[PDB]
Amino acid sequence: KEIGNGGWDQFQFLFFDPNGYLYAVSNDKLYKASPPQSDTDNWIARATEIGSGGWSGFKFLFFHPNGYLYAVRGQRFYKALPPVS
Amino acid sequence: WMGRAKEIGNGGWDQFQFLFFDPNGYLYAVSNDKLYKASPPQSDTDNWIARATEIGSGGWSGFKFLFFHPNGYLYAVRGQRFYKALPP
Amino acid sequence: DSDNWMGRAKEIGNGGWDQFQFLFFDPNGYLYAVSNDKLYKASPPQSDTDNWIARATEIGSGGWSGFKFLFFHPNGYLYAVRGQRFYKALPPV
Amino acid sequence: NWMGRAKEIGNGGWDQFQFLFFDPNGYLYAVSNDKLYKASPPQSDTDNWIARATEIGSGGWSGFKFLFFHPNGYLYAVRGQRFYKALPPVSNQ
Amino acid sequence: NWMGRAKEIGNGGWDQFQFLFFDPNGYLYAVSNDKLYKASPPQSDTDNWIARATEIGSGGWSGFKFLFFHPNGYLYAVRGQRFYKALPPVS
Amino acid sequence: WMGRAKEIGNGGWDQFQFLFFDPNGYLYAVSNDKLYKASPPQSDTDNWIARATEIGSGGWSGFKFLFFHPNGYLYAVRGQRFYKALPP
Amino acid sequence: KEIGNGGWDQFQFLFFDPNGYLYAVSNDKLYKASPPQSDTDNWIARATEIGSGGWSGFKFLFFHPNGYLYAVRGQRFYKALPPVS
Amino acid sequence: NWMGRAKEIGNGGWDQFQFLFFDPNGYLYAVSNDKLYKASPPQSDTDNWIARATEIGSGGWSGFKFLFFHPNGYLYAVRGQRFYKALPPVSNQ
Amino acid sequence: DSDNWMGRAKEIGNGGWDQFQFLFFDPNGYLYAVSNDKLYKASPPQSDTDNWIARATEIGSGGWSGFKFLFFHPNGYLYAVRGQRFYKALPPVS
Amino acid sequence: SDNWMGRAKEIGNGGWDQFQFLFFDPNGYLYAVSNDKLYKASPPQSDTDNWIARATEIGSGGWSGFKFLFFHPNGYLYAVRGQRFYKALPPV
Ligand SMILES: CC(=O)N[C@H]1C(=O)O[C@H](CO)[C@@H](O)[C@@H]1O
Ligand SMILES: CC(=O)N[C@H]1C(=O)O[C@H](CO)[C@@H](O)[C@@H]1O
Ligand SMILES: CC(=O)N[C@H]1C(=O)O[C@H](CO)[C@@H](O)[C@@H]1O
Ligand SMILES: CC(=O)N[C@H]1C(=O)O[C@H](CO)[C@@H](O)[C@@H]1O
Ligand SMILES: CC(=O)N[C@H]1C(=O)O[C@H](CO)[C@@H](O)[C@@H]1O
Ligand SMILES: CC(=O)N[C@H]1C(=O)O[C@H](CO)[C@@H](O)[C@@H]1O
Ligand SMILES: CC(=O)N[C@H]1C(=O)O[C@H](CO)[C@@H](O)[C@@H]1O
Ligand SMILES: CC(=O)N[C@H]1C(=O)O[C@H](CO)[C@@H](O)[C@@H]1O
Ligand SMILES: CC(=O)N[C@H]1C(=O)O[C@H](CO)[C@@H](O)[C@@H]1O
Repeated sequence: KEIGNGGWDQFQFLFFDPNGYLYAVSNDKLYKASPPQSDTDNWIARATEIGSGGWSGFKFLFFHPNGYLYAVRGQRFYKALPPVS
Repeated sequence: WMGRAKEIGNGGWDQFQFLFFDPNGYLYAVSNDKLYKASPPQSDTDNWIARATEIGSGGWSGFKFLFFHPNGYLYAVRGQRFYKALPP
Repeated sequence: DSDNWMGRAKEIGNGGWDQFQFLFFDPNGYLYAVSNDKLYKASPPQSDTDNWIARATEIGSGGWSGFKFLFFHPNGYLYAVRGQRFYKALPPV
Repeated sequence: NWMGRAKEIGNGGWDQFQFLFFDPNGYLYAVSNDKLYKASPPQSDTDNWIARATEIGSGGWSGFKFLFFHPNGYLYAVRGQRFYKALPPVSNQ
Repeated sequence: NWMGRAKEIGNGGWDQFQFLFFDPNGYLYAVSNDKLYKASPPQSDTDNWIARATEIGSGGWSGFKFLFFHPNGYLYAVRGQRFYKALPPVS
Repeated sequence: WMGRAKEIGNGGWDQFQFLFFDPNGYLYAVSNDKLYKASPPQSDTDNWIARATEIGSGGWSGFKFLFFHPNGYLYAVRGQRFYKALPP
Repeated sequence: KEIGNGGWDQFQFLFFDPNGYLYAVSNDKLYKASPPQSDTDNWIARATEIGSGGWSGFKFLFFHPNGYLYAVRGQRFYKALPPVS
Repeated sequence: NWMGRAKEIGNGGWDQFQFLFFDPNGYLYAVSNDKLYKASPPQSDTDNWIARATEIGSGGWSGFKFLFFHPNGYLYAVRGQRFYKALPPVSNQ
Repeated sequence: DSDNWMGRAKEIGNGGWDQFQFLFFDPNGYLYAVSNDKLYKASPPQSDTDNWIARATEIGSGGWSGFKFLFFHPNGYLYAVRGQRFYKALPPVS
Repeated sequence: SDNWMGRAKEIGNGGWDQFQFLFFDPNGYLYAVSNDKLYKASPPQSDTDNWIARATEIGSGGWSGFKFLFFHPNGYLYAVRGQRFYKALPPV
């Protein structure tokens, strides 16, 4: 989470930036601030894991602009589509 | 403008209470007290609503605003309180 | 509480913001507004004295009040609902 | 010779980063002291880059072995045994 | 497993590289014993990449901490504490 | 060189996004999404920005280049596009 | 305003001559040409008007290296600072 | 004395001009057929001045009654009832 | 406001001033003038009691009103168009 | 834009990316800042003019250090260092 308690239903619009700034129209005026009572984000906890086991053993791992995933392990060199899930 | 635009559904689109995107481009819709999620339709033969996945089974009609923070967190105004969490 | 949030926020606009049919962002941070059946685009105001509505370009000619939903996909596509019809394209220009 | 004809775009501190790479739009991304930073590349030695970067990650960014962009704008990351992907974050909140 | 179900495109020498990366058009760039090579990526183990690569960089290549392409084709680099950009070299 | 030089301001001067002259010698400055205009300052006691005239009110911080043609027109590059007009 | 469409931000430098030629650095090369989509200049439309009646009535009107404005109007001779606005 | 000891710095076409005067730097200014021309004075009969002059003004220069320089390098002009000043133009643009 | 400007200027001359075919300064501020076929030079006047034409040296005897243009370069050289021809030289001197 | 360049005159052909500043004084002299040095010389008129070779070094060190460096129409050089603003005739 409860992040505010009074008047929240009173805005005419209430919506975010692409950078997460909260915007609000109230009483014909317009406001910008970060939302009330935010938490630290932690991206990894919300990300899709797509592989599990040995991923840090690659000496390089990087994409071609065509979207294939290139990789070096030991002496060898691999391309496939990225893994998915 | 509607001239050059793909039509991507026909019935029902006006009976949604909210209708909007998460940062990933999945589509969200509230109807009949429920919250639905599926990727947007690309044309009229996609019974979007028939495939959507009911991520919220009741309670979703009370909302004054229902929308996404760009980090993926879902925000909600009910009555006069303001709420946030990851989507269910 | 909303009033003290509003207390510590920045007042970046001061009149004429109630009257828009729609007010939302594309993914590149431009602000769109529908008013008097028209569509408008421009940088958000950074302060009280920015006459945002004078400043803004009319990308959209008429009809715009007639959309039930009008909102942006993250890939920059404009999605709109009219009557019971769902549509999609790049934004007007 | 490349170095002699190169434009110098920053005069100190570049050594501190553990990753430094572009997304497909050419925003420059950086990990420093376990934090994640984003902004348009700098352009002269007086472009203080770190002081105008957005700190979009507050902690844990130094545990990754790889951190890099798919052309589709998704960020991929390897931590320990695991491989992950997600849109990059936009705020540390 | 991913490795299993993937194409092998190279078979030896691949860790001799200090840098190994793409430009926006898909040429493979590589640093190795202080030099910079460039050629279109390999396709199978039968392909001898370093034998068909152009040396485009003569010396000093391994002094960089970072070395990577901007989508617009400008090549960026950190050496020591300083930062640089410019069109890649070309032979 | 800063040996022989006149110091004509002491704060905020870095922090302008652009900083330049028209052909007549007025100084122009972009900061906080605004365009300011006033004759240059001749000393520290001159609060340039407090006197500058805000000849543009919002929209100014988008620009990759902002500069005068020597006949008095103001050229500007926003994103991909290139512009000119007499100054506001 | 519009005078240019794709690419205008590619350049490293983009600035004028004293004579109005536009210079440009792109991809490590320097170009000079007239800017695109120029208009005829018309100086009188942009000049500062400093006076408003009977100015053409003078037989002579000309400056001393002083900056004093000298003027003859039928048989009499005058000097003063030029007018201002 | 004067005509006999004078240097001849040009030999036809001088009659066409409606104004002809110096700016404080000593560049030569001329109006002819409603156009404004500017270049360093010529120096001999073979110095074809008008073929190397920049056409800095391309119309309405004939409607002026006076056109002259302040020592500070501003161009003053009288046209009809009105009086004006500005830096001289530098191109017909 | 041509009258407005005049009203507020020093009146520095009273009559005769309209007989001048040319009337201009050199780089140092000497005033030159042509009437009849003659060139006069002196320091400019500063009130109507100053009889300028009476203190000016005649520095040019005849031919002065044959010019279309007669004017000083900043470096002190004197330029003239006569007919279709153009000339420069140090001004004459008496 | 690509075709603006196509009809422009190419008057320089390598090494122009590296400057920190590249601007004109009111008399038409070109100034460039490179490797912490200020250079001055009339602009090339063609590809084969090795501009950086002929240019006179007129400022010996410090030149990369200004955030702005630019000319007033009356010929004065204005510069910004850190939080501070300056002006003087250019060096020589
Ligand atoms: C809201 C919704 O899901 N609408 C779709 C639906 O019901 O099936 C139709 C075809 O059967 C589509 O054209 C509709 O747009
Ligand atoms: C709707 C809109 O753009 N409103 C702006 C406006 O009209 O000018 C006021 C002062 O200029 C600003 O405070 C307003 O926010
Ligand atoms: C790491 C980073 O952003 N460094 C910039 C910085 O600290 O300011 C300096 C000058 O002010 C720049 O030259 C540095 O490159
Ligand atoms: C380093 C390596 O090849 N790891 C494989 C593995 O065994 O675990 C995952 C199963 O989800 C796969 O995605 C990986 O390819
Ligand atoms: C680094 C490099 O160029 N490696 C290739 C090479 O030496 O030729 C072999 C085929 O003979 C391949 O196994 C290698 O991938
Ligand atoms: C950018 C600007 O206008 N700066 C001036 C300012 O804020 O007032 C000071 C005196 O109080 C001056 O010395 C500053 O240079
Ligand atoms: C060859 C030559 O002298 N031509 C005449 C001419 O062409 O006009 C120039 C400018 O009017 C003058 O200097 C010359 O008088
Ligand atoms: C051309 C000339 O010299 N005019 C003066 C003159 O003739 O004597 C008058 C009485 O002294 C003056 O007032 C005149 O300005
Ligand atoms: C900065 C500079 O002067 N570059 C010039 C240079 O180095 O010589 C080349 C041929 O000599 C020219 O094409 C370049 O423009």
